[PDB]
Amino acid sequence: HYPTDDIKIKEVKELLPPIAHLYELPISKEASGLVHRTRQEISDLVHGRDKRLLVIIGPCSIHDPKAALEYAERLLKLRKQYENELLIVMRVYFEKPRTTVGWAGLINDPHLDGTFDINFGLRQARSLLLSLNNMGMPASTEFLDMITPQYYADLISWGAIGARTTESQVHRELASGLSCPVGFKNGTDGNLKIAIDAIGAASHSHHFLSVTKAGHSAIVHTGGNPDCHVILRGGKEPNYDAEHVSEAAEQLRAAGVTDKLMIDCSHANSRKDYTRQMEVAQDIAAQLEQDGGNIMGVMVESHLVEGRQDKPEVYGKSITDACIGWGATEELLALLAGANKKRMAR
Amino acid sequence: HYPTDDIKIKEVKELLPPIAHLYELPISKEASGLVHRTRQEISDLVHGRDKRLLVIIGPCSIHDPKAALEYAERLLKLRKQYENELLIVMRVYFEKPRTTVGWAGLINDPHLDGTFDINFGLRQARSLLLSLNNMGMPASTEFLDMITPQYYADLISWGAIGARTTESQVHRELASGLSCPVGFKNGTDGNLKIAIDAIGAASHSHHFLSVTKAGHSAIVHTGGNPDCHVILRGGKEPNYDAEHVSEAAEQLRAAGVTDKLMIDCSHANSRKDYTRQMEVAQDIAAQLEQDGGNIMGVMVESHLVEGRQDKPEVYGKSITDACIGWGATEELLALLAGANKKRMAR
Amino acid sequence: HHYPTDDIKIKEVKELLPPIAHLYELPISKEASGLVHRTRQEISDLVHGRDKRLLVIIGPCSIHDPKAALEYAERLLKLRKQYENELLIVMRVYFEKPRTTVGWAGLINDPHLDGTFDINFGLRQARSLLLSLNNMGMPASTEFLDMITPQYYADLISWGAIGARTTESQVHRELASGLSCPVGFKNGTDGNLKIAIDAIGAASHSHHFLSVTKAGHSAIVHTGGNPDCHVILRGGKEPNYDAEHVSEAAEQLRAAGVTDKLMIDCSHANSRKDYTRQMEVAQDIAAQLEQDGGNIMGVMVESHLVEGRQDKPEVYGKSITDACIGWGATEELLALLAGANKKRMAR
Amino acid sequence: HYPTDDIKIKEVKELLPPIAHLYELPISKEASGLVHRTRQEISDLVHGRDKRLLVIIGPCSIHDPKAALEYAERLLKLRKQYENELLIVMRVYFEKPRTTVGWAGLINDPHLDGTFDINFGLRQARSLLLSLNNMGMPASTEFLDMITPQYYADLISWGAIGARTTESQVHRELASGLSCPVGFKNGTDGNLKIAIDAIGAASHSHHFLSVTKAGHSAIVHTGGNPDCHVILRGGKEPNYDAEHVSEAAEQLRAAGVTDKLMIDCSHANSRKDYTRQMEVAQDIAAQLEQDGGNIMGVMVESHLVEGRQDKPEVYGKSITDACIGWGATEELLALLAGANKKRMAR
Ligand SMILES: N[C@@H](Cc1ccccc1)C(=O)O
Ligand SMILES: N[C@@H](Cc1ccccc1)C(=O)O
Ligand SMILES: N[C@@H](Cc1ccccc1)C(=O)O
Ligand SMILES: N[C@@H](Cc1ccccc1)C(=O)O
Ligand SMILES: [Cl-]
Ligand SMILES: [Cl-]
Ligand SMILES: [Cl-]
Ligand SMILES: [Mn+2]
Ligand SMILES: [Mn+2]
Ligand SMILES: [Mn+2]
Ligand SMILES: [Mn+2]
Repeated sequence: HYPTDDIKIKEVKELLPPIAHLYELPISKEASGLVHRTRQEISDLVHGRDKRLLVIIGPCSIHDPKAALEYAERLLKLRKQYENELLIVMRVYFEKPRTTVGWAGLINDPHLDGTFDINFGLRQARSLLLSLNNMGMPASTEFLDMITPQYYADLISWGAIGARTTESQVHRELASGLSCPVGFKNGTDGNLKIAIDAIGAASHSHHFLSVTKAGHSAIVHTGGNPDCHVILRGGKEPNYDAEHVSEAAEQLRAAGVTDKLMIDCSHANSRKDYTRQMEVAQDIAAQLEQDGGNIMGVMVESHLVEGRQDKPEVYGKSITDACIGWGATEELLALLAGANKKRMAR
Repeated sequence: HYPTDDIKIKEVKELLPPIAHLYELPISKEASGLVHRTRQEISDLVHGRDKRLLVIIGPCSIHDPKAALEYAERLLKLRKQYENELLIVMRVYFEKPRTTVGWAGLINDPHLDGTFDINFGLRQARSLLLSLNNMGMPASTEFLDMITPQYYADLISWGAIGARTTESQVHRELASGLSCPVGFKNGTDGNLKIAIDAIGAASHSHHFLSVTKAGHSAIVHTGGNPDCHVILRGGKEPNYDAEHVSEAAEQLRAAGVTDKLMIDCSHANSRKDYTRQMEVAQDIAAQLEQDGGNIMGVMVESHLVEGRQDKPEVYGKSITDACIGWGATEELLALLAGANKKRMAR
Repeated sequence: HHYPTDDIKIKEVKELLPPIAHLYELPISKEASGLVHRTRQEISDLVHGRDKRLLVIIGPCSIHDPKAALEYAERLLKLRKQYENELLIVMRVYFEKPRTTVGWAGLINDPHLDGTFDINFGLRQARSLLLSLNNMGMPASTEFLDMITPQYYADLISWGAIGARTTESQVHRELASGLSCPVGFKNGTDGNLKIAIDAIGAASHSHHFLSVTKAGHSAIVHTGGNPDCHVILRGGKEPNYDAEHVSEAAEQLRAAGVTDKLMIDCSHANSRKDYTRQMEVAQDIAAQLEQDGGNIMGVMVESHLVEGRQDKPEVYGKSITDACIGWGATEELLALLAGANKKRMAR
Repeated sequence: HYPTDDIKIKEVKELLPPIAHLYELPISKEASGLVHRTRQEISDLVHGRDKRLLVIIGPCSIHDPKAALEYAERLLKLRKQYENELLIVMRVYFEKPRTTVGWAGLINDPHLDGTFDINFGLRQARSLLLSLNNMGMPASTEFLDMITPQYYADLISWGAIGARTTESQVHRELASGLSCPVGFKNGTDGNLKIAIDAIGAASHSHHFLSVTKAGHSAIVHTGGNPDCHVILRGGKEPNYDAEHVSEAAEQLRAAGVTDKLMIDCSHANSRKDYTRQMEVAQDIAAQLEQDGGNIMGVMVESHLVEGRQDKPEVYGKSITDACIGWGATEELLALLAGANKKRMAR
């Protein structure tokens, strides 16, 4: 009898089911209110019912809950100060996808040492998200697979599907059943069609495989997600300017989906240079002042301390993509608030 | 207390676990032998140790197990006839990914009527795959998600990751733990870099989330898959010709991965016209006759009857992509066997 | 230096297929469902004195061969019909007999009779037999020895037992309080009736106990109570089947405020462990029914195709646990009881 | 279709699996050492290698973890003081079995209000047991079913099977795979044969049904438990005296099993008068001074405050069987330590 099963598998270990984490860390009344309200506020921006600017802002990746919470406390002050112009939500992404081998993020490898203590990672991720919502700071994340959402999607006010997965049938099927609004990034080399197609597909009912809250293999039947939109993040060339926004809007209208979109100030739009995020933001600010009718949001990579480092040595500094520091964040947010204040006069 | 969980979910239904199907349909001694041997024979092609041509050939999708088994019976005679020149493996794909709403395939919706009887669909797919191996025909399939392989990957001799998922981090993590060799298709518009990158990534150990054979949420730690290769399937223009093969081989060598590749005669290489598959095969044959050192395999969409139909009215005729019929299949295989006989004799 | 403290004396823990895997392959039919539902109600009617037919739980000590069980049931079915106005005949379908010294663990635990313990196959085979019996028109009965097996096949059971060794057990009484079927509690090994009277009372109330869901996951079960429990007299140090003993049991049952209708086992300790004495017990019960017998609602008999017992399964239709009466004796015993109860019912 | 399934069931609710509790409350290195060594120490008493007296002492039932921990802190001082004569282990029983309807114990109904919050119950039981072991106090309990051991038996140094279940085949099968030594109580009316038979059965390998640590329906194959003994707890008349011990010992030797036994001072030996436990203990002390070679242990129902109460009003006072209070406990342990010192000196 020749072996055919699990030939290239080192180990398959049981995980605690979602319901174990939900039992220890139930969503509170106040967190559930914030999540509910923020999802609705964001849908209003997606569909042009309100003209505040969504701002998804925070670290490239979370590697230290302490720093994240300090960041959120500073950010909360500005979320409140600018609440008539901006809808500020913290970027709480646990991993950056990789081609070359490297750190698998705070959920998969919380101890930053290759031990892959995923039960601890998921618990810590849920704990941080609950703490954020409890302090008044809504959270956003990218969903990389079809199982992690069951552990903490209830605490997420906006979700992303990344460039590497926007075209994936199963990730679009996932998006169609996510409780939050969902942004789809354009493709790595700039392809907008995959994102426009994703919004259309995610609006419909689908089935996909995942687990129950009790941790058992399941088929999920979704209702469709009416609150999806594109995220422009460059690729071919940066696509943040008025010309590119106009062309994307045209193509969105041709497909019969929302022509309100988000612009990422970082990644391929900054050309991996954190010092250009302000320049992109300045360009968007000028669009918002002149007209900017198709913009509903921006994304910004921001941390306590600017730049990046290979090892987690400096407190509050990214170990993935380089981020603007806190002082520059204050400036960038003041810029956008002032420009959108003007746009809202119309 | 505001609701925040499963807001856009119609139903979450626990499935029978893999162990239930494996009890009803254990892999036989004969089927285990065939799978084990075929996986090794393919590894030998991927790594240039044998110069037979792998031929992945069969329906675009399986919608009728009766027709599939009939097809396999005919194909088996040619698998045997050409065993010194070609390694013939049946294409056994249960679904074609969609953008616009349509049939979800024989696993998800086996009754072709929107009932989504997935417990029946998984049973039936396993049964067909066991029957195929038991008759002496190895099987191949595309893995669209991270859970289905637990139900039947033990019966699969060669696996594919399609154009829409080659770039996906989690689908590369999956491939790194698949027991079979894996082909990665180039991107929808022709992007080969994603597939080259994929082979590299898939050769390493990774972690991803799935279920145990008992159906429980799990973390999977893989060993890496040394037997991955790219599949040329066209883009904006076809990419089957010697010039494209030569450049792909140089890029594969530049990345330090295998420079032996597979060419799809169908999909974008046929410009979506089943009558052009033979012309692609004729070009491949000329390449093999002249040199063709970088070719290890071909893919062909073939069925009992040529063409396609919207409803399953005609027996043995595709309801997804149009396929060549049985007579043409005999001719195309004869063509490839003859050309490769000459390549092998050098 | 973590010292080991978990599973120190465990050779292996293996996953079982969940109940729902067996239910998927072998769903209860519409016919079987009807028979189970009506037979349970018919038995309730006997327990509560609303009908004077005699329940007869009859068949092998233990099932070790499905073929012989189905042949047995075909023969018995003819008599179930013939005597339907006097007797309510249900086949005894017990897969195991409990042991103190090591021996065969029964057809569910060790279906292949060779210590391989292929329990997935054993449970499937048990469910298949029970479904086949109900489909042919023969209702089935069984003894429940643990709190998990009922999820696999209790839906096919018309009458359940809790044995002498478990009647006093808190958890087995909790189980009984949630079983869909009527339940008989055997008196204790040495004759103790009090534990069975107490069990009927306890089992009538709502309880909670641990088990598994149909999907096979650890679970707490909250029951509604079982109003259809009764005692089973099966002897002790002395047999307890005679009129004096039945009259005493009924006084104690009424004193406790629970049903004073009971079942009498013709086998085991009432037969003094001798299969050739079952008829004597049945003849004493016949005489009670003719004279009065108002407190008897049923009897239990160990019966097979072929009389006696054997130490290896060589003779087709012959017990490998307790010796049983053969088929010809089974015809005689049932004829005897039907005649006697016809007279009781006419009064 | 007539209904036949779960006719008389109000609800079936899935529990958190053992792995969830094990994650929150892993056994510590120190606790694992205490458990491991205490089990071996008790095995030594069972097999007559050591002549210390095992003392299983504590509340009839635990209804308040705070009182239990306070009790343990006081008892630990005496465990240490008398460690050369007595092996003191705390009685940590969560439930007393009932015939008439009443409180189902701290695991099944921790809130003492009929809410049956068993997930909270199991967590709290495990938490108390871990705390006890961590402070240096080993714990003992009675196992009433075949599932609860999966949640906390790793923390138990000695286990009991009670009078109502000693004869049960499945409870004997359970005992045959318990990691701790096990005492079997004589039957309600005094029957010793069921406990002698239980020791023999439990020494052998058995199979029984339960759940895996992940909570899945399982078959358990045991190795046999060589460390079982009887517990004399009275019958129609008490059975603690020299004459009864002598007779039980003769029957044990006749059966070929250990003739070292435990005597319960409470229950049907005190005839449910807590003030008689000291009288039983005095008789046992006299046996130990004179010969007492078959006695390996005693059991005593003891709490902070003597007596019992129907509602949990007074702190540290039983709501199940009446117990001796702390002062009487000090006296009883001093008495037994002195008497066994003389026994061991022979
Ligand atoms: N629980 C997710 C939806 C989901 C269900 C099941 C699997 C995966 C995702 C949400 O509320 O957004
Ligand atoms: N069982 C798969 C590998 C796998 C394990 C677990 C989850 C998914 C896939 C194979 O043998 O190829
Ligand atoms: N399913 C059983 C009741 C039961 C439920 C859960 C566990 C055990 C028993 C019946 O119908 O009789
Ligand atoms: N885990 C138990 C043994 C056991 C295993 C499985 C089920 C029940 C009990 C122990 O270590 O004592
Ligand atoms: Cl669920
Ligand atoms: Cl009880
Ligand atoms: Cl259930
Ligand atoms: Mn980034
Ligand atoms: Mn196709
Ligand atoms: Mn018997
Ligand atoms: Mn007590």
